[PDB]
Amino acid sequence: EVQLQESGPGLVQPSETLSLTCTVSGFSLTSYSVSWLRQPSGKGPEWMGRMWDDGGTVYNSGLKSRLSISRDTSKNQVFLKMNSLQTDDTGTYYCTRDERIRAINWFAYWGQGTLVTVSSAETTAPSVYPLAPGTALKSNSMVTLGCLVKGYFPEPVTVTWNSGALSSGVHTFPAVLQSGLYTLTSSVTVPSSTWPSQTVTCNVAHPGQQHQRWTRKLC
Amino acid sequence: DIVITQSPSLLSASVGDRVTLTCKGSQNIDNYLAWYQQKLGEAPKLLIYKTNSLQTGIPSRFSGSGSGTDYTLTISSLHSEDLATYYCYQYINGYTFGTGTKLELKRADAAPTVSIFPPSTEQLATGGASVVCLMNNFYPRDISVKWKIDGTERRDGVLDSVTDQDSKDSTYSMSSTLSLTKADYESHNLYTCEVVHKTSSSPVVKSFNRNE
Amino acid sequence: KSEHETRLEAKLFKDYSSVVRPVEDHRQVVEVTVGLQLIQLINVDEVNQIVTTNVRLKQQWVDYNLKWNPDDYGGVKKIHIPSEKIWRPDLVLYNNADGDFAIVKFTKVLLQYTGHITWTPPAIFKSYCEIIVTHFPFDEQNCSMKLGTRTYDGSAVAINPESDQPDLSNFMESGEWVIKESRGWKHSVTYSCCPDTPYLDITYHFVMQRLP
Amino acid sequence: IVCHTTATSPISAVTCPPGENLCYRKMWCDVFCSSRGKVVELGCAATCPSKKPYEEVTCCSTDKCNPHPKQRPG
Ligand SMILES: *[C@@H]1O[C@H](CO)[C@@H](O[C@@H]2O[C@H](CO)[C@@H](O[C@@H]3O[C@H](CO[C@H]4O[C@H](CO[C@H]5O[C@H](CO)[C@@H](O)[C@H](O)[C@@H]5O)[C@@H](O)[C@H](O[C@H]5O[C@H](CO)[C@@H](O)[C@H](O)[C@@H]5O)[C@@H]4O)[C@@H](O)[C@H](O[C@H]4O[C@H](CO)[C@@H](O)[C@H](O)[C@@H]4O[C@H]4O[C@H](CO)[C@@H](O)[C@H](O)[C@@H]4O[C@H]4O[C@H](CO)[C@@H](O)[C@H](O)[C@@H]4O)[C@@H]3O)[C@H](O)[C@H]2NC(C)=O)[C@H](O)[C@H]1NC(C)=O
Repeated sequence: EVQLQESGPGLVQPSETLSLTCTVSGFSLTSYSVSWLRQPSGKGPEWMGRMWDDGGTVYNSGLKSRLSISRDTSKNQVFLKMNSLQTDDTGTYYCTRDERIRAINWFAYWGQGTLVTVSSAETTAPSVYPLAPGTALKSNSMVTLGCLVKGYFPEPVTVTWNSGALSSGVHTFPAVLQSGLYTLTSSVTVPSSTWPSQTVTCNVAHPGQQHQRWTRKLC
Repeated sequence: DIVITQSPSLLSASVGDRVTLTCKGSQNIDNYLAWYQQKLGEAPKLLIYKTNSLQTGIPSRFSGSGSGTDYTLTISSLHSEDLATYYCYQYINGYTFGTGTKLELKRADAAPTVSIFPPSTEQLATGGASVVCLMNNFYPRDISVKWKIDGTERRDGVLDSVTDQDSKDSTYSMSSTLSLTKADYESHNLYTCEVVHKTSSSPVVKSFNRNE
Repeated sequence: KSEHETRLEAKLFKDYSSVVRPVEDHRQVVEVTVGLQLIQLINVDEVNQIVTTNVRLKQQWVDYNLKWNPDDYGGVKKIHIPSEKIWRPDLVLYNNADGDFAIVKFTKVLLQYTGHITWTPPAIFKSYCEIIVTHFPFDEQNCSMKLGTRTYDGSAVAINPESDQPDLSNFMESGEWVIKESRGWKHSVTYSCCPDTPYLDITYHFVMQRLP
Repeated sequence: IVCHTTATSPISAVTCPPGENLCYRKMWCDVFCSSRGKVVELGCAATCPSKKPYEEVTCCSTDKCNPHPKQRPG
């Protein structure tokens, strides 16, 4: 029942400013502190600052001049603002709920994270091409199909198979950077009885540039 | 502040094994050390705080110990869902974190299920062609892929990606996409994906010719 | 920054009790480092052989529950707080030659982020001095002061001299007398109440001699 | 001869060294007298030591005969 949700802009350019939102459920911000952490690319986590239960703030001294932290208790929301960005700031950003003994605090619950990427490049939509087999030998208990999500920026991309009806029969592969632009594959293995008869459809979404695709698999 | 080093940095172990991770501080930590687990795509989960207090809703197999400058996390019998990255962190003098221990599970040998896909007709309209080969569910992670066009191997335009171990069965999967121009694509006829792995003496071979 | 100082004190003292000894487990002993600073002889009564001295009763110990992380409070590493708000060992001066226990002024303590307390409260003490009759062309007398905890015993609180002698670094000297010699010795004392229970004292003396 | 001693804490039963035949118990009130009772000192002696008007001292020449008053002699 204790939950945290971070929302941010996928892409931010250098010199622009980042603003994040943490939305909270299962408690009130008036009786718990909330910290922002981040983990940059190829680095360990660092604590950025705290929104204290009592309304005030404290910052990591190295980031103090770039940051501000705030909250709207009526919305159950904490906010981070950060300016004078640079490519170093690319990473994943977390909001946490902090636990306390006397004056000592520690990080107890995290949100899932939001990926933030700082780059001059503009957001680019993926092309979602179908992957279907040319051969069909038997009417057996497994057949694999896929979607190729090619030519997007920034990360991330989300992929599901016939909405939530997929389970641990699916593989989604890590994206690779070629010419400053990401490409990725997903696959799902279903029975040979099911596939030709039913309609398989992968559901690709790239929030970064407002695309929500559906490619029906062709046999 | 206090600096933290974790070991072993990468750890292999079979299910049911007893594993211990170690966290060594550059100065005295005085028991204000926590341990959290992080699986991919999921929110990090606190397991232990104050050296040895078990966070509520955490299984009994996890336990902590230590004092002064040297701390350990133990998983008494390793499960498959324990596949994660483990981080220690320190909360008396700033907040510093360990580099993190990745846990990979020992497993029996599995052969890849291999399948090849021709470039889509929608794609070909753009003036590009991507040929993709998928090797699903294998162990170990000792797999060479080789693309051949009319019997001779191609190496330019190949991009590989391997997944992390699965939570359930502890296998890997791979996908190599060979990307070309439409010009270079239909300038050849035979397209073959050649997969080498220790579960077969000769390579597992999948190919499409032309249209079938 | 005072915003940070204000918050620190409130969080230090919201759940604090000054009645209980600041140890994690109750079998542990609080270690208290003690030093006597002699500041000035202010009165000398040669009839009744009494000397009144201005001293400072330096005390050092760790209060477990008063630690903080300087990062949480804008880098604050130490604060001044009133001695009335905290646990104290209730350390007292005695063989006070009119009135039993010397009254010690409750000045502020210096609290550091590690829980370390330093407290140097001032006091006025009347020693009853004994005349030394070893060889007196020039006269000598030997004045003594006992230090000990009022209530706690050696197993609850251990007291330790910070050095063999009283601290004379701030001692303003007399025009008539000179401190020839001084020492501090620790003693385990046994009482009729308690056969198995140690009490502890530290006795500082000084021998004063008349200038020609 | 074996005398109890308040040199140590708790009270050790040290063998009294040669050239010194006796054991003793010496008691007096200090400032804590009303709560802790009388101060207790135990040791060896060449001869039975001085009894100041406030002080109080008892002696003996048998073994372990100068205990803490709340414990058994002999
Ligand atoms: C002005 O007035 C003041 C106030 O009245 C006078 O103050 C007196 O001054 C004298 C100094 O002249 C002090 O005497 C010395 O006391 C210290 C401390 O005594 C206490 O602690 C002893 C140890 O306890 C610890 O260890 C035991 C284990 O052993 C442990 O179990 C325990 O828990 C604790 O941790 C106790 O033994 C001692 O008890 C005795 O005294 C009590 C009265 O004070 C009494 O109640 C007890 O019944 C018992 O009798 C007490 O609790 C001693 O350390 C020191 O002892 C040394 O010196 C004398 C010299 O005669 C000798 O008898 C001892 O055997 C010992 O000798 C050492 O030094 C010699 C150098 O000549 C050396 O030759 C020896 O080999 C030996 O060396 C060993 O020890 C030294 C450290 O001393 C070490 O460096 C060496 O390596 C080696 O191991 C004295 O007794 C009084 O305490 C003090 N009284 C008060 C109330 O303050 C002052 O003198 C007056 N001045 C003038 C000018 O008139």
